Amino acid sequence: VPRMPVFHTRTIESILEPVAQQISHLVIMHEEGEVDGKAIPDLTAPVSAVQAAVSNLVRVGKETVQTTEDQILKRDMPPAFIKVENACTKLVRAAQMLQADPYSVPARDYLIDGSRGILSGTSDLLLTFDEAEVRKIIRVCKGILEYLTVAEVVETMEDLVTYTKNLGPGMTKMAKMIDERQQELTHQEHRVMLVNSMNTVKELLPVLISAMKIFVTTKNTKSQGIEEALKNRNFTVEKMSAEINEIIRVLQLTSWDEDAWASKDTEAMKRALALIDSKMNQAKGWLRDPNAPPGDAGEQAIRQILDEAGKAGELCAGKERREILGTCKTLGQMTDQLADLRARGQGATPMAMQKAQQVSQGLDLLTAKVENAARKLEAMTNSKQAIAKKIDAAQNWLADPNGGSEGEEHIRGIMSEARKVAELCEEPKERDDILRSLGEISALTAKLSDLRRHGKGDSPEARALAKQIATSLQNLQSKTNRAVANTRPVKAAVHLEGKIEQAQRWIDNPTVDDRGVGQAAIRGLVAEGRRLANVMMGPYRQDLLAKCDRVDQLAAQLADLAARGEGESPQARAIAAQLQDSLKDLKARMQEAMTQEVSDVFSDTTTPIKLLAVAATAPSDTPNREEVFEERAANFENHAARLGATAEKAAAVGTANKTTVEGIQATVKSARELTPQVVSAARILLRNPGNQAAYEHFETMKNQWIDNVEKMTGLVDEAIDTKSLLDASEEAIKKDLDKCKVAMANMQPQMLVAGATSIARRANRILLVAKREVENSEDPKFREAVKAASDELSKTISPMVMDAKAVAGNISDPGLQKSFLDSGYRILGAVAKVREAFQPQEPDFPPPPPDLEHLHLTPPPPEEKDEEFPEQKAGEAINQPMMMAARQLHDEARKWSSKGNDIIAAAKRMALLMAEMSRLVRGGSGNKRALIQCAKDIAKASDEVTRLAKEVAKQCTDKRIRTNLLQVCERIPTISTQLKILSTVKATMLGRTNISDEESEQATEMLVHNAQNLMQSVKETVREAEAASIKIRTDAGFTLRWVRKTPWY
Repeated sequence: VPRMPVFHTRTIESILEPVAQQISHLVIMHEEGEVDGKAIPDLTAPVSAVQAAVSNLVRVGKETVQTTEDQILKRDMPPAFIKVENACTKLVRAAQMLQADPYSVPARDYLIDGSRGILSGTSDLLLTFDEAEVRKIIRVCKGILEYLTVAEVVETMEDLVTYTKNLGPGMTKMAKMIDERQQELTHQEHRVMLVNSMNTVKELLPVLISAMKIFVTTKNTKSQGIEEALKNRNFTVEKMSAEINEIIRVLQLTSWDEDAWASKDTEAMKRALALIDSKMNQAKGWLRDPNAPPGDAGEQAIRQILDEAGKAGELCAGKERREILGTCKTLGQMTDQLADLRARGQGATPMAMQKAQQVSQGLDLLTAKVENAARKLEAMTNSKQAIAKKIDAAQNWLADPNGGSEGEEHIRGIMSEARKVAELCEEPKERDDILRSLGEISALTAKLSDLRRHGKGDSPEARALAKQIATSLQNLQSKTNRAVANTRPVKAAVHLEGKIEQAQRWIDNPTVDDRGVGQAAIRGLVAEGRRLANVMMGPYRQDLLAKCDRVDQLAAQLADLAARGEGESPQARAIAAQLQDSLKDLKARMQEAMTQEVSDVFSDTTTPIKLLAVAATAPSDTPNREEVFEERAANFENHAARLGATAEKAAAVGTANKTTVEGIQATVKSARELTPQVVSAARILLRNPGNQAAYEHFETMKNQWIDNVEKMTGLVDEAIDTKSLLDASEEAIKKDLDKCKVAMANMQPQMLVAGATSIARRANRILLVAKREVENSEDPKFREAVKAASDELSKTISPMVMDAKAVAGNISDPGLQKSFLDSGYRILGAVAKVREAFQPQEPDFPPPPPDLEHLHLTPPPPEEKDEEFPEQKAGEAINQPMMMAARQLHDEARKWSSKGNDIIAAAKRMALLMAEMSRLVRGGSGNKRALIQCAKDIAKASDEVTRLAKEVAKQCTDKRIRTNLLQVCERIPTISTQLKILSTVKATMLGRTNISDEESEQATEMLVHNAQNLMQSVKETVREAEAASIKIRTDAGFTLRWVRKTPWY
């Protein structure tokens, strides 16, 4: 064994960095001898630099084993002191033997083996320190989980002040321990998970204190809301403990998070199940009354459930999945069959009644098929995570602690999570492997447990079975994680811009055989089609579903066509000009449909919250005390879910990049969980008015909710770009005013307030849209124009409240209609002034000037430069997705010109190097010097990109894209230095000296995932750099040349 060279911290970044530089000298001069110049000079000098850093490190560790009391430190530090102090001598011995004879051939095996021991050994030593460092935090977090468990056990005010007095100092120490950690990590995304997870611990601290204030007031003076009180603390203590466990999950990370996928897709099931339950009332309603009309708020509701369940299914399973989408088409055709015969014939016959009842029977059964899938997918995560937590502590039992009292809870405790994964995982076949591997372990554990109570243990039979278990425990553990992974992961699709490129790769180029899903991007677009169609009406449905159907037709024109081998030929050239321009017009209609969808939905933002306050805030009931409030709270949920839903919609359909889409998501997730807690708070705190908590704690939960909804509208506009947004809101205010202008004499009571309600929150919301762009950009001139038309908006909004509110009790015409329509077009003009603000105020559009070059009667330089790269140069052995990443970078880079833009140059070079490197991973067997220099060129080449990426950002004047550029390129230096070290590790490897086939294949997969992160990260930096060069202000430091490439140049 050898599990991993880890580069995850800053302390560990600067020690492994220089160490690979040391062995680098030793590695190139090694191969040099074999080919022609057998010349291995005084190796004492370079070996003195190595010993320098290695000695400083073993001194700290030897002192640690005599002072820390942790035994895992005791069983893992010696091994770290082992290959390090042994391998350092091995190479030191070649310094002395090659001194006499520089040709010692057996010493060449001594040189490559000791060099692998510098990396193996130094790594292992730095992880043993870091693992204990984390354990300090893990023990403290475990301490938090235990104290929350005793939360509901506390009953009195006196005991609450004591509880706050112990959980307060404890939360403040976990605060500081988390702060030390992120400041030290290397992976920018792990810092984002830690900060976000703690931020939720912080928003949950109010909620905890306010839930214990309700429990005391409810135990001394008990009111109808005793049940709900237990429920408010329960939503806090569960969410709090779920965040603590997540934090502990992040803290033990080396590569990236596979488990992240699991709990995120589990979260997708959650918000899909809530959307479905919100419209199951409209679903049954339509099926009940034989002919309670069509396609209106009825048919649309049932078809919406089948689309939302359709999403669940595609991220569900394999055979189980074929039943979810299988039951969607069976209930899909059946629900529309009742929409054909009952809408046309309109005849409620014995069949139409028994068929519509077989549709609802299935709709609820399909609710149970998605629910059981959500129970499992979540239960598969929870069972896996609790194992990883107990594996390291339970391992301190199998390795000879002759006297394991409660260590019995580790195996058996872990064994429990084993059979859970058996039943929870379908596909009865690997379920059987889980149970047979469980029962053979179960017998082996019974052998030792019997021997423990009788004595023995320190004997040849007791030890052979003690080691036989530990080895078959990791085989049961890998089979357990092969239960969650082998079975049901369909991978990556988050945002549109990436999905467009993901599908553009497999389509425009038969570069097939990497089973991720660009073909599920196609599937992703079909999904974004169905949902956007069912929440809208007639004409739109025809044009939108035209695109969707044509996308499947032209895309399938590849599945069966060029899969056998046709096309770059006229067939592929035909789908490439139509599929490429179809998705262009598909996303265009999707975003134009969303833009209008987000204008009409988020208008109000704030209607429910107030309507809940006049109820319990407003006692002295004349109508039905409850009934009125209870149906008003039903209007708060129904509309809150409508905002929630509308929100991820825009999340998965706009320009939100990799970080904004995941934001909106978690925004809606906390929001949907808090939506019931808002209504639940009103119950207890508005049944009995007058209490102190009645308006205190009710206002506290209200605020915590608006805190998520304020941030909602924020993340939402960072995706559907202002310019377009304003159009949909513009035309929609105009048509909502004209509806009030015609309603002007006839029906007026509240048809005028409704018209005064729209312009109210509509124009006030455009004032928010503007105030954001202003604080989101410098640009002195632009900042003025926008604030200029913003001042003409407010000066119009006020007078429109007065003019139209006096028309309530309507007077003549020369006073009502002419006064509010003179101020009415004052709105359409102040708003049109805001529009001119966003459209380039620099020289207008009269520049058509043709050059009519007439001559009769009787040049350009750039021409020379740009490279290309091979396909099928040398690779028929194993995995070359490294070349697939190299082609992803070049295909984007070549789009632009090279001169006057070293960023573009450096990037093209970075793909060429990555190509060479993809050929040196299988062959080589002597090409070690070349692999070393290859990663030194990409490292220096990435230093160029990062230098100029930092500069471009400094000159751009649009905070959003500025911080998004800096961030996406800020992880380039760390990712490139990680490629230098991981390249020197493979340098010494790919040999014949005790070639561990798993260690050479493991170093390959880390040099591959580390090369994927890099080529994908520079690709992104180029696009974000080009966008940043659009807004460069009058005094701009500098501007690079950005021009596209055709036969022009």
